[PDB]
Amino acid sequence: MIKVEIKPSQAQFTTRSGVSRQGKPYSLNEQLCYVDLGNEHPVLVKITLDEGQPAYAPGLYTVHLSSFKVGQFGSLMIDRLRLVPAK
Amino acid sequence: MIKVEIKPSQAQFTTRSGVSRQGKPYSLNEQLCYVDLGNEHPVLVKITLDEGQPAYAPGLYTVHLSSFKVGQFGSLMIDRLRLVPAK
Repeated sequence: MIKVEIKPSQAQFTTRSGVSRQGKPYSLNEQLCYVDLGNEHPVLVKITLDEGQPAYAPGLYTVHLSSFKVGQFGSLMIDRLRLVPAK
Repeated sequence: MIKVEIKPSQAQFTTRSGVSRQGKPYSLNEQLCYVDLGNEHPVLVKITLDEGQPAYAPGLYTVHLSSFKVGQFGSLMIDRLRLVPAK
């Protein structure tokens, strides 16, 4: 399980000039999180916040492969890891 | 959990000219697997086989973030998903 802890100062997203894929500049809500990812310590990594979605509240987390996909290279590849609280 | 089923015809790796990262051609053992990844159906994806490691035997599987890492872009990123049997 790709655990992670959204610090208390990382419970709110912010609107920053985002870019889908070099097509157009989108102002989406971005957030942060701390994924140990097996690194023993928490790693403050960024995260996307759906429009209207509540920033990853303060709590434990576990990435979600719902964002992972199979590329034509025959190898899984995250397209936008969907973070979720750890149960 | 990134589930997956290593078909019965995908329980053995093969030695194919591999390339670490554009540095040198390595002949490692590669294998295959079927990760539904939430796609309802199984997706035959490729996989690497450590030298001396037994190809992903025939059984259920779940990728492993032990291969995932945090890039300097502030976003998790698989470096070489370590597949494992699903328990």
